[PDB]
Amino acid sequence: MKARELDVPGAWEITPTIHVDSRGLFFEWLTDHGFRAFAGHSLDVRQVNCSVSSAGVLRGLHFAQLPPSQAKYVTCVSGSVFDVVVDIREGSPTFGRWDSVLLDDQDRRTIYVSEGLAHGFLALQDNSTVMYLCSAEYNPQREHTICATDPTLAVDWPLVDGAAPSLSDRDAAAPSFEDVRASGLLPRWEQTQRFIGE
Amino acid sequence: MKARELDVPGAWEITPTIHVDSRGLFFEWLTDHGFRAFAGHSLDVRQVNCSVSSAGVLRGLHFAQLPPSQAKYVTCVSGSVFDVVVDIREGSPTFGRWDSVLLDDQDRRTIYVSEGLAHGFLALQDNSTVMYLCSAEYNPQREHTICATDPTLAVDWPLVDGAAPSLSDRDAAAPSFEDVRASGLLPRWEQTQRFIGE
Ligand SMILES: Cc1cn([C@H]2C[C@H](O)[C@@H](COP(=O)(O)OP(=O)(O)O[C@H]3O[C@@H](C)[C@H](O)[C@@H](O)[C@H]3O)O2)c(=O)[nH]c1=O
Ligand SMILES: Cc1cn([C@H]2C[C@H](O)[C@@H](COP(=O)(O)OP(=O)(O)O[C@H]3O[C@@H](C)[C@H](O)[C@@H](O)[C@H]3O)O2)c(=O)[nH]c1=O
Repeated sequence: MKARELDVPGAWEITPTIHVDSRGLFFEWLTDHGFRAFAGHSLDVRQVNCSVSSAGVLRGLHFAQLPPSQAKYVTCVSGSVFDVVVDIREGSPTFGRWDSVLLDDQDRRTIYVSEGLAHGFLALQDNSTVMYLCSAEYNPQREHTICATDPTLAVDWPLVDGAAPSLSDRDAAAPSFEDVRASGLLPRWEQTQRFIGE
Repeated sequence: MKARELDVPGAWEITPTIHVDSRGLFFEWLTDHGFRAFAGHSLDVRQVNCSVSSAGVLRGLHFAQLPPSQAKYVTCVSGSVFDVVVDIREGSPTFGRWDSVLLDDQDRRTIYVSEGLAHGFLALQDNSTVMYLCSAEYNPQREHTICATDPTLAVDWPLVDGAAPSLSDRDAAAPSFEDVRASGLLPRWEQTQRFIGE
């Protein structure tokens, strides 16, 4: 496996070694040794989630308050999604910036999203299945949303086909980035570095 | 999430709570609290593997020498597979017996296979994708095979079109159950008992 840090520090694109034969294929999606090699610690898998989405569905932008927040190791096992990470860590040299990766069933790449980042994706095909390992169990009181189409964040969603994305009631009602900043819920860059440092 | 122990003790069929909405669906595949509730301890996820198989491909029968062997939390995220667990624990009250779970992208069930059991599946459709969480990283020295079509184990594989299974060179060369019994590589029942007890 190869791991490339994104333009948003603390997020990485992972490339698997896919072993192909006449039967189909095989890959190691995560290994403890492989994960430690880029992250500097083991991933404490406390939950694993799965979602299936039709074309044009946008889920996000989601984060978990620090501490302990929720790191996510995310991949697409059918179809394809345009996946985005946003630096919402107040004080970060890259605060308010975002990066993206294409997660699909062809190249079978992965994004690791460390603690205190925001994350979302737009499904590009019907029946796009996403699985993700989580560093913390579901905590709906500590998990929050930011409007995925926030004009300050200005995420360049490749809308299908420029048509508005289809959102949950939750995500459609998501507050502006401005409002989330006023709430005090965003993690601090210093806090997040210290936390991962420990 | 509901767990039903199979006729082979130490293997469970897990049924998800599937949350359907306008977008598609979401489910919590593993939670720490849910896993502990049936297994009695937390799953130490040290590796996660993915395979994709064409119809009639059989992968198995596979096991890992105890200790620590390798527990597996297995699900099918596209297509469908007939998944089998075999009690290979010498001294077990159910030694030599097997049970099965239908893993597919419809009911989205999971089988948990504890340490010291054998496991395999037969793919029932093309593009069938199986993902499994592992309690131990790949150990080629301590991972072993048993012929999937062994006459004593007599596993009733629902052969696709009645045709012979498509096997890897490793699985096609797998020794008979007899040979494995003589080898000393099988775990003992009370050995698995105290290992999982601890
Ligand atoms: C996130 C989550 C949702 N649910 C349930 C509640 C709802 O009935 C259903 C859908 O919930 P939603 O919050 O709308 O799921 P979603 O698929 O929009 O949320 C996910 O989006 C990703 C982009 C983020 O990276 C994830 O952290 C997560 O927030 O799933 C859980 O049971 N456990 C969970 O951990
Ligand atoms: C199991 C495993 C295999 N491999 C390698 C060896 C091969 O090049 C390629 C495919 O290996 P195979 O042994 O043919 O994979 P397989 O899909 O036949 O093996 C799997 O079958 C399941 C039924 C068992 O429960 C698992 O424990 C595992 O053994 O991947 C790994 O690299 N890591 C692993 O953890």
